[PDB]
Amino acid sequence: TKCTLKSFTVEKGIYQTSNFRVQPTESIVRFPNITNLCPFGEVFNATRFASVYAWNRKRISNCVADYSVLYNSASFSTFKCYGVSPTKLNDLCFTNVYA
Amino acid sequence: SALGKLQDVVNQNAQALNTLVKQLSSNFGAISSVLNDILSRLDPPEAEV
Amino acid sequence: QCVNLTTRTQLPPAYTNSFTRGVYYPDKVFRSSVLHSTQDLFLPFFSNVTWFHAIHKRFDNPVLPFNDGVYFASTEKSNIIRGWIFGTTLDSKTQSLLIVNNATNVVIKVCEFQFCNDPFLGVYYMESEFRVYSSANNCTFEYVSQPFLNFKNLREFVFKNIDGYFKIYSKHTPINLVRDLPQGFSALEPLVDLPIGINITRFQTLLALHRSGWTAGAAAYYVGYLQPRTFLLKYNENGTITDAVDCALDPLSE
Amino acid sequence: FQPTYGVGYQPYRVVVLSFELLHAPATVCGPKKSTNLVKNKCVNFNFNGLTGTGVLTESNKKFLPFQQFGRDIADTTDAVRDPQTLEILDITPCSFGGVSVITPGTNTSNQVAVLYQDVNCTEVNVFQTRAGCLIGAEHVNNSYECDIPIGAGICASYQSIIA
Ligand SMILES: *[C@@H]1O[C@H](CO)[C@@H](O[C@@H]2O[C@H](CO)[C@@H](O)[C@H](O)[C@H]2NC(C)=O)[C@H](O)[C@H]1NC(C)=O
Ligand SMILES: *[C@@H]1O[C@H](CO)[C@@H](O)[C@H](O)[C@H]1NC(C)=O
Ligand SMILES: *[C@@H]1O[C@H](CO)[C@@H](O)[C@H](O)[C@H]1NC(C)=O
Ligand SMILES: *[C@@H]1O[C@H](CO)[C@@H](O)[C@H](O)[C@H]1NC(C)=O
Ligand SMILES: *[C@@H]1O[C@H](CO)[C@@H](O)[C@H](O)[C@H]1NC(C)=O
Ligand SMILES: *[C@@H]1O[C@H](CO)[C@@H](O)[C@H](O)[C@H]1NC(C)=O
Ligand SMILES: *[C@@H]1O[C@H](CO)[C@@H](O)[C@H](O)[C@H]1NC(C)=O
Ligand SMILES: *[C@@H]1O[C@H](CO)[C@@H](O)[C@H](O)[C@H]1NC(C)=O
Repeated sequence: TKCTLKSFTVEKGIYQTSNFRVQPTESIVRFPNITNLCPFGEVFNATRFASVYAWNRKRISNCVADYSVLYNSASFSTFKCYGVSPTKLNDLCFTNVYA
Repeated sequence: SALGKLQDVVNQNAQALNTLVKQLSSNFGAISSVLNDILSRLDPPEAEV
Repeated sequence: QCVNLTTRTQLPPAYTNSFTRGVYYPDKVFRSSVLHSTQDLFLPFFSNVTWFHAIHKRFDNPVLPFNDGVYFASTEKSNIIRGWIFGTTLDSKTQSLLIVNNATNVVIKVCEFQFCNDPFLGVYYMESEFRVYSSANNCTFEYVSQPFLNFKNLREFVFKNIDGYFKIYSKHTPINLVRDLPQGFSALEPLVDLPIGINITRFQTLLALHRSGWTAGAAAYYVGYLQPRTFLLKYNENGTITDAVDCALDPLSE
Repeated sequence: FQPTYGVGYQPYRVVVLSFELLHAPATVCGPKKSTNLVKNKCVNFNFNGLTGTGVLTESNKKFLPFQQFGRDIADTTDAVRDPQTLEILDITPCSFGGVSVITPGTNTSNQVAVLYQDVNCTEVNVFQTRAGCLIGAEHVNNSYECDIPIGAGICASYQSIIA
């Protein structure tokens, strides 16, 4: 109060000095259920793959893709990404994915 | 309409407060009226503008 | 397969009054006991809505411009109207949207169809006649969904195509009026928000034949166009739109 | 492709994923973490891209099944639907108010009392008034003439500081 009124002596009364803004405790992020997942099992775990002169191309749209399971799978001998990152792949939304 | 003189004062105060809160939804020429959208969408040199 | 239908009777399309129909929920926001003003693509009150018939010999399937948005009203019994066709040139040069509801399931496709000049469905008296397109080359989108569907049903739809998002607002109303649109209020709930991202300037609805030549079942539909305007919407204690005001209709509503 | 081949001649299945952004609405994106939901606390909420800070309590507003958000007259989101469990939550804003100091003259005494305006006493000689929570003043049942005004019929005086 002495600092607010710029005086070392304060008269009798009520003096508004500051504000009590409660600080947020936690952070809660809520999103809908993960449903209609992409058919990565239809591409990767296919019984017979195509030959390279007649390579199969599969159009992927309208689905949510977990690339973290693909990266965390140790069975892949080579996983090179040239313009993205796995965290970026989890955080970039793309119109078309061609397998 | 017997007590219209008090009701005009109450309505003017409520309308002034309502317009004051409605002014927060205007961007005033900025890209958005939300500060968090500007802090999440832009670097600080343009965000300060 | 395509078939020209050559037993039509020449007649101009009719016109009638919209009354207070064509209203839909502008957003996904609950509002309770308040009045909210919105500037959206709306159908004007008491507007000139175009009337097409299917009666026996009238079989109305013309191809209409989409404009900025379409209100489709259907005074329907026994489910003659099955779907719609949207696009710009309606051939394989451009890309077109197809909406159908056949006897089983609701199919939404975005392909380059080579459409017939007269596409239709057909029910034999069982449904056994499908003449919509002759080819489908480059399909970029598929979506399979739930069944949407004296005249006994009023089916009101609003189609918008804004920012690549195709909004279908729908409402089903039990009616018992014989000929024209009922006079009343019914807000259209949003049904499907559809991510297509294509240009749409012209549309055409799909009817179904009855075979026993062909016979057109008794149905009637209405086409209106949306314009950007403001409505003042009233929201009750349950959050349901019960009344609306067209601000540009007359000075009293202004 | 015999099984006795050396590495470099063994068959390798290769999948190449090509990602692209066009002049179209983008729809393939990674899953978004949905943490546990807490109530009756002042938290930073993020409901389907709608961010903010508020206490999330249980709501009596019965939403229509298509509606997700809720606004008052002054266009502030006061209601929300949880996307995980189809339930309705009210957002009350986090507790705020003025902090006022009630004192006599410094010639008289250095004792002070603190008024937290519009603040409940359980979340800040503690007495709950309609003007706010008053800390440092002993509430008495006797009535005197108003010396220092607090508000809502409450006044403070020095005799210790009484309210
Ligand atoms: C049904 O009628 C339409 C219109 O007369 C036919 O469309 C014509 O098709 C011929 C085929 O060579 C074209 O040369 C014309 O330019 C088309 N005219 C129009 C206005 O599109 C359609 O082919 C007919 N259907 C069948 C099965 O014959
Ligand atoms: C393929 O099979 C492996 C082997 O068990 C399994 O772990 C995985 O979930 C399957 N799907 C994909 C997409 O890798
Ligand atoms: C509707 O338009 C037609 C011509 O397009 C016209 O003959 C008719 O009078 C119009 N009705 C009204 C109410 O304007
Ligand atoms: C959409 O189609 C119309 C008519 O076909 C054309 O004039 C317009 O330029 C097109 N717009 C785009 C973005 O392709
Ligand atoms: C309805 O159309 C879908 C998509 O073409 C098809 O799979 C289904 O068999 C059709 N139903 C009937 C009864 O033909
Ligand atoms: C569309 O189809 C035609 C003919 O099938 C083909 O030549 C063309 O490359 C296709 N375009 C796209 C973008 O798929
Ligand atoms: C609101 O819903 C209640 C049921 O809880 C109903 O009794 C009331 O009639 C509804 N309001 C209107 C205006 O119909
Ligand atoms: C999502 O998962 C929750 C988990 O309890 C479940 O209750 C709910 O039915 C699921 N679906 C939707 C659409 O919320």
